[PDB]
Amino acid sequence: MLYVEILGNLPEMARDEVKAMLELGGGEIIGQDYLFLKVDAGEKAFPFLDRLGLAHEYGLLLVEADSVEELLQKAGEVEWPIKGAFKVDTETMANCRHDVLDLPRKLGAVIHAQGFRVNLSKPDTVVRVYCGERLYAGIRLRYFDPKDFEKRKAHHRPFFRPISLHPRVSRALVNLTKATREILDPFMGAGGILIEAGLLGLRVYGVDIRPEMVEGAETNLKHYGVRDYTLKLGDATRLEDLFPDKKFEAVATDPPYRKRDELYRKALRSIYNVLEDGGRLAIAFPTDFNGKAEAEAVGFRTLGRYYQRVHKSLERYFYVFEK
Repeated sequence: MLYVEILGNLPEMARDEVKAMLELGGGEIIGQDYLFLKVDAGEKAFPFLDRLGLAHEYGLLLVEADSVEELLQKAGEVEWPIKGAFKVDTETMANCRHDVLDLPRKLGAVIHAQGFRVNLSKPDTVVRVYCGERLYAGIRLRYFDPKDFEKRKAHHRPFFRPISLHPRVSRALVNLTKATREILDPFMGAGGILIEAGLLGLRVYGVDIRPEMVEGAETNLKHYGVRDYTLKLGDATRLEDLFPDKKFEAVATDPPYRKRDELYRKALRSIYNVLEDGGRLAIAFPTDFNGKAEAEAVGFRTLGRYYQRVHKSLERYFYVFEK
């Protein structure tokens, strides 16, 4: 069994991101306790879980219990796969129903008895306990450092434009398409979404109507070590003209905020036409555009819609559509 802890800011989007990666990884979510996800999946899912943008960490789930007593009892029957020295780190979620003070000491005693040593300052293995409705214990396999994403914000790129989504959200949009080979962004701008896609090891395609953006996105893509890119100056409403005999696995994009609605409608039509059957489109639109209705008109099925306020006079939805 595995566990994933998701971020709470966009929690439905985050859970759906995990679902998407687990589908690629042959698993599924079995339970949810506040922002802790109980996951039925194996090592096959690891390379996909490694892609996540809206998760704090994931790991092995070794014990679940309904009391500290039961947690410690069951932990004794587990053969803990500890590497090097360890420590126990408890996560008290907002709905924690259990007295977990000194739990790191107690559980560490149980694990210490199996032949392993505690190092509080520098652990090699971090044993985790989550406390919500129930208690869960296991081993952390990957921590997603917020710092890594903050360092990729727009102002840290060689080509600076203050237009991007948060890198975590850009990454989540790519993942929600379940792309495993490639992705196209037809409104690439400074390249925020294509940067995440490229860091995930995908082949990327980008379009922008502005030569400076086409140049600028390339500078940023090179900066982050993305090499398999194809960037074109052009019209996102004419993708079939742009990429004649190409059907794309997936599309992810943050369009600019022609009349606006006209651009959006024509872009949806054009994206639909160049998408593979079964292909997905992850896309943001301001809330006053009827994105669901307009995408469904061109043939899309709606898989997700997630609300977000941008600032005091702008709200948007993130969408996931399927062809």
